[PDB]
Amino acid sequence: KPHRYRPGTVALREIRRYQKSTELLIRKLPFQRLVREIAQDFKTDLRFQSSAVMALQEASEAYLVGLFEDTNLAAIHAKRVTIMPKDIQLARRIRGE
Amino acid sequence: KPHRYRPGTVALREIRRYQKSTELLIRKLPFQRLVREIAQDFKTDLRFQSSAVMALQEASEAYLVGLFEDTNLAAIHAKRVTIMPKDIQLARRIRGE
Amino acid sequence: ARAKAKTRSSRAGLQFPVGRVHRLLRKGNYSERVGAGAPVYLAAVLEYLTAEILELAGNAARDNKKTRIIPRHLQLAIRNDEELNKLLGRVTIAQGGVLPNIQAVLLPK
Amino acid sequence: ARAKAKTRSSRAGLQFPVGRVHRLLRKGNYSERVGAGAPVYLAAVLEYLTAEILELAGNAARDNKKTRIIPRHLQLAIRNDEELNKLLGRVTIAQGGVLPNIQAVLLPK
Amino acid sequence: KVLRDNIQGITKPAIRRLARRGGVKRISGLIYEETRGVLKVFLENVIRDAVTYTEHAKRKTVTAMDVVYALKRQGRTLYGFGG
Amino acid sequence: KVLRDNIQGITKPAIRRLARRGGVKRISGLIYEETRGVLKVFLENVIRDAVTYTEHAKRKTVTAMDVVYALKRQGRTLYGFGG
Amino acid sequence: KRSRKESYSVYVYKVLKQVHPDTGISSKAMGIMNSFVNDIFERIAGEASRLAHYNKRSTITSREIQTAVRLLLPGELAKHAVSEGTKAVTKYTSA
Amino acid sequence: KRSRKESYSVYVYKVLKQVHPDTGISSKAMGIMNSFVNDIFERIAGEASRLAHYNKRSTITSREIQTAVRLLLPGELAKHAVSEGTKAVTKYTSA
Amino acid sequence: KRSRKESYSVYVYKVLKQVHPDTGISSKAMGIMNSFVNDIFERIAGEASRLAHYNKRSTITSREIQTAVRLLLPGELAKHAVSEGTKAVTKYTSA
Repeated sequence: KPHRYRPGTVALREIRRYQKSTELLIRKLPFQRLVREIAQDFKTDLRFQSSAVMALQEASEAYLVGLFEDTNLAAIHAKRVTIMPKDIQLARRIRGE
Repeated sequence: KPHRYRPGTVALREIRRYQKSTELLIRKLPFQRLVREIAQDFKTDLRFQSSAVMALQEASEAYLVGLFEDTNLAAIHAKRVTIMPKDIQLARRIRGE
Repeated sequence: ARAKAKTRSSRAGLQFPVGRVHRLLRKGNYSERVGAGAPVYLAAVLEYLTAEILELAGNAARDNKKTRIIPRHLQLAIRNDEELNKLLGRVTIAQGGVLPNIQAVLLPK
Repeated sequence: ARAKAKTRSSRAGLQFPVGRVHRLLRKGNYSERVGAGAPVYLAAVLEYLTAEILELAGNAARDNKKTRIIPRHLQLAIRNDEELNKLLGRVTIAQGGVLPNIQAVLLPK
Repeated sequence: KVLRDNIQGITKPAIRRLARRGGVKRISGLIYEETRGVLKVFLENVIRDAVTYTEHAKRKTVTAMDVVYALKRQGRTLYGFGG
Repeated sequence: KVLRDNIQGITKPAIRRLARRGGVKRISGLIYEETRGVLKVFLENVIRDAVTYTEHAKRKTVTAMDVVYALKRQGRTLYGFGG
Repeated sequence: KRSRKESYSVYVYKVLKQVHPDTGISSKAMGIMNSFVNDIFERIAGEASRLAHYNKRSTITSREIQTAVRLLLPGELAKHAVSEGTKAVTKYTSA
Repeated sequence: KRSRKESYSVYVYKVLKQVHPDTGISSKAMGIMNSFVNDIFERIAGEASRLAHYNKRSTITSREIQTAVRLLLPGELAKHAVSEGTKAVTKYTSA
Repeated sequence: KRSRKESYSVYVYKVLKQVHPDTGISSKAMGIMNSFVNDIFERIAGEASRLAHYNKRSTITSREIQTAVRLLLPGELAKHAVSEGTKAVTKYTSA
């Protein structure tokens, strides 16, 4: 019988890895593609310095991380361990959005 | 048999009454005693304009009702109607307090 | 033989004082140089903002059968538009109260 | 004919440039006139701030057995100090990550 | 002259009124002292700012405009008492 | 030239990785599209500010210091990009 | 007599009198209006100074405060306020 | 040929060698430090500017800067900064 | 050698530019606008003539023009149009 961990043990393992880690978690080239796509809506023919795109990527990553830990606080507050979208709307609406 | 409202009925009538109203909720003189008590702990013999007290008051009920609106939202997020100290702690932590 | 002293607020056709706001930017320490059209633009945008919020305050007062504005009208005016809420998310109004708002689960069956 | 030029940072015994920060205040449009001791005081305040945060960063790097400071070490320095975190709750550090932080209920048993 | 206990001056019925303004349906008994602590934290956080402005102004009396500054520094700007 | 549907370019496992860094151990499958929407709104706000800054710069190319101006004016200040 | 305290009340009376000739004013609400206009004035002036710094421009003109209004004030009021301000500055351009 | 760009690399480097003779830096960490020092300088200077506004003083002094530091910096960071700045002001006055 | 026929193309083109700098116009749509402005102008002018006739006034004044604006234009269009015309005649009075 091939080896298989129980669920969550693996999850805590990459929790430890990725919370230890420092690098960006999302793929780069779709992030330039997306920022070009959405900046296309406001003004035409925009050119992007790679440093600006990286700074946007880090800001987005930190904003999402803060949102996710707030939803963690909300989820453990509701005596559950699995997050649901109303945690996200709650966290944003308490935050002021 | 004397009339007696079911629990929550007078509470909701209080909700409507105090939410339509704008007049003050904190007795101003014990509050002013608390203000002078905290003030003399930092600098002695401080004197207060009445408007300074008033503003300190308006701001405090503003901050508190912000917390209880957040508390109500997080409490109905928690499938309860009674607020508990962990909820106010949660609201302060989500606000970054 | 000087021409008659006519005013820049009237020159822009506007009610807010162009000269006072210009002076207030000059000694408000935002730059050593300032253009002439900037206080005109600034007076215009504040007049538009006061005009729309005073429209909302007037309708709120008339709906409550009051011919004099109260800060409760101001609070009801600002909070009933979401875009002004994004303008005024962190702003406290004295004696304003809050919107009449009950969570639906709090209501009885 | 002329005295030897002596730097004002050496007069204050500080590493941060008194003259540069003084010039930055003069072109920073904060006041029409600046007192002489205010940039000295500000440079001392900043020098203490950078000194303590660099001490924390060096201690954190020595914990990681690295002789050169890393943005990860900087994030560890900011978030493991409560008082600097209260100073800098709203800041984002590039490539910094977050603290190792697992909620107790998330652990097994 | 000196004061030692005025946190209880924010009475439990007053906190109940505050909760009714916030839309709170049911209030636990443990809420009140916590609200006293949180209110104490906020008022001390703003009044240290206020006393800082008053000592910098070389005044001995606290003015309202300094309190307005003290609230707007934490981004909790209160309208109507400026000027 | 025209790009149409890069919103799903933020893949599901990337969101799982971000939740891992967020400290989430268990993530619902109904999470990802709202997180895409929230990221979407946030990026709209910041790049709208960014293109406003850049259009004031009379430049056709967005630059990094303009982006970090947009973030600090939005209250999410960035370090490490020429600030 | 006491030294002058300059304020923004009477202009609010004039603009309301244009938009609503009939209504009255309470004084603490009038103070709330003064706080509103002073607050928005400080926000726009700070953004104007910041943008004049970033483009290294010595001069506060209408064009960068237009940029600042597009930054701070959102959406519908932003574009309409831009409209009235451009109308006003063109009228002042015609003296 | 390019135009010279201002930095705080040498001062932070001297401070690091003062507190830690044996430690190095990464360039990304130095970028964070430049953003840090510029940010704190902007915060304190703008806060002092509005203090100069509020007392109607057109002159900014180290008293104002001290007020801003006590106002903004939480805890004993403020009083340590006041002590260091006070020592610096005194030994600058003597020199 | 020719004789002019007057039109409203220049004014509608200008006000189109203040309301929308970036939009064009077709000439037949401008003919539609010419018919629109002439038709509304003749309606208001004829109704103004009848109002002047009813109260035996030989002078046409802005008051009955304002009356005719309430008379023809329904509700919202009427109240806002009265507002702009009122503020406009205030500037003309001050001129």
